[PDB]
Amino acid sequence: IPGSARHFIAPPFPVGFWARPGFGEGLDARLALAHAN
Amino acid sequence: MEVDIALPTLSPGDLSALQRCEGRVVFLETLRRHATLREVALPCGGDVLAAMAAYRRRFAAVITRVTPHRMLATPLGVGGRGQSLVLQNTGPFDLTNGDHVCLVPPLLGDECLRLTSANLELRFPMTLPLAQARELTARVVARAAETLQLPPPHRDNAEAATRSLVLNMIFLLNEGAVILLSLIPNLLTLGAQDGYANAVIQLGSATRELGQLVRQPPPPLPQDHARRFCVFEALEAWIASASRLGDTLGTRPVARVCIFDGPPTVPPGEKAAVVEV
Amino acid sequence: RARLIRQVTLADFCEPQAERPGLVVLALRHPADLAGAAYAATPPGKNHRDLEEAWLALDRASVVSLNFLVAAAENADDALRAHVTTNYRDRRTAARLERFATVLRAMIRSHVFPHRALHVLGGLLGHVTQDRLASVTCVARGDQEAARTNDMAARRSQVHVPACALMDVDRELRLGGDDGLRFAYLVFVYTQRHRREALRVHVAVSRLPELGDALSFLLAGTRVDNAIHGTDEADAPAAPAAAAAFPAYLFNDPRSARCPTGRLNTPAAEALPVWAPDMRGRATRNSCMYAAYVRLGTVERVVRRALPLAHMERFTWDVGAWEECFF
Repeated sequence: IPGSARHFIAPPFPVGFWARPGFGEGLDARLALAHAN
Repeated sequence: MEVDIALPTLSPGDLSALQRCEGRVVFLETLRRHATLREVALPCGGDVLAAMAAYRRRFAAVITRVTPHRMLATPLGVGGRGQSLVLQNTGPFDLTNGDHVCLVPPLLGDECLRLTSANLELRFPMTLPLAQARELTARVVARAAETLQLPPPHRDNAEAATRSLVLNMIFLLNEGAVILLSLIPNLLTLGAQDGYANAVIQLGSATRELGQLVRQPPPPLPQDHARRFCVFEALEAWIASASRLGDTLGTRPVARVCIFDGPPTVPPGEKAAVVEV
Repeated sequence: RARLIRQVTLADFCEPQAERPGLVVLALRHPADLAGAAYAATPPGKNHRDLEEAWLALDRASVVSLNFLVAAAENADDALRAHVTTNYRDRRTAARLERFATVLRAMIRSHVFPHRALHVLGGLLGHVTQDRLASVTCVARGDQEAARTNDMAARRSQVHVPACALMDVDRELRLGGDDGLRFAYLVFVYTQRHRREALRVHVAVSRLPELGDALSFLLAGTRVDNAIHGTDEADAPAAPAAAAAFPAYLFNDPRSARCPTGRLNTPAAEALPVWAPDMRGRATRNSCMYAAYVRLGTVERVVRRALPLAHMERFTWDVGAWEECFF
């Protein structure tokens, strides 16, 4: 409450509308070596 | 300073009755020199607790003269501590010499001066000796604490009173309070060896019923007990808190009564001199 | 008429030639008993001789002008610091102000609060000074301008308060009220976080005869962040034992184990339930202390006008007792 302290800024839209994180990169590292070979 | 309460026009009937209110006290809100009757006006009976709460936010003022037009008054305590004056005892009790007085809101209602012309009413509070105003405040607060010649409460502000009580009762528990609590049996065993000590511990003391039910081990030694001693500041906190406990719930004493010539005891509905403190 | 006080003293903190008359002065306790009472008063875990050192670092001198004290706090507008520094004649003054700041910050840390170290006198009006030795004279009751100063330019005076610290309440709380005769309160604001703490001063006027809830709401953030960080450095034990739950079901039990008085040493009374109320490290009252105030008198008006100042109006000196504000 007091102290002119900082606040945790929450997602503006409801919680349901910000995606679960992920990582999509179909570039596979191993088979790339096999094709370059 | 002397407040000038101005009056509107009145029917010749109720002015004569108002003239007999020469010693009752009112409750202004602002302390200007000029003021009008409509300002100081309390609604009809109800909420003894809320009214008692609304007596510490405003300050009092007794009146001395009622002309057909204006109304003299006296700001009770703002700068005076020896200003002698007179006020009529409007309480159900008597007030002997020397004992202080306190303002308490009325009881049961039905004690209200109603003015037809102004269409308003006034509720002059009664004056009780401190020693019984404390007990009445205690009774009203205890009854208010049960909804978690008697009017029922409202639960609107009764919670505020219970809060004010539980705050002071919680802040009494300290690390030396447990030490002092440890000797309850070691105190009972003293209360049965002497008469006076026995009389100091009442019958419904709610702690004699503890020294027979519960056993407690010796308390753990404090963090760095060798440097400071806890029981003493515990007791100092208790003294300071109990000195101003009733004030926090009821009302502070406003004047002590003293008479030089007249007989000491003054019956109700009789004007008696007083000095203010 | 009004009655006065004269106290010969050292030109350490209140310097009656540097300021003109009409400003409140305070009386400072003898520091020996403060240093002593610390030894038993500082809480567990903290230091128990740091006030000793803080005082020894500032070496009778008895009075202190509010104009000087307000500078050695958190809240202050730097104009008044500059005034006190460059307008006081005295040697080594800024250093002394720094040391005094450290003193007060030690005082709150050691739970001997400065409100128990500074009684308040009236507003000074006169003084005769030798070389570094003064005799100030202040009112004590009655209204200020019943006095008679030996200025001969303005015989009477007024009361001057640094406008940087004057916090009004009614217009602040928006009571919708109308300014008549208002009280005057000098209030202190403590804050307790170990090695990171300070003191805030204010001068409050209002019609409120009982501050209480008014400050409790005004200083809400201070009380909040003071109740939780205040018990720090105190070793609390592990999770409280279930035996700590004070049994209530057993009061109006018709059938229960019972024991009359006079057989309580070690008889066959082993059957009573055990209850160990164990309170070690929780928030005590001195832990939740955040403010303290004291009534000063009654006031008509406040006008602001010049360094910024605040001239009182018909101040009537009526000093009261101190008060705690913890709940």
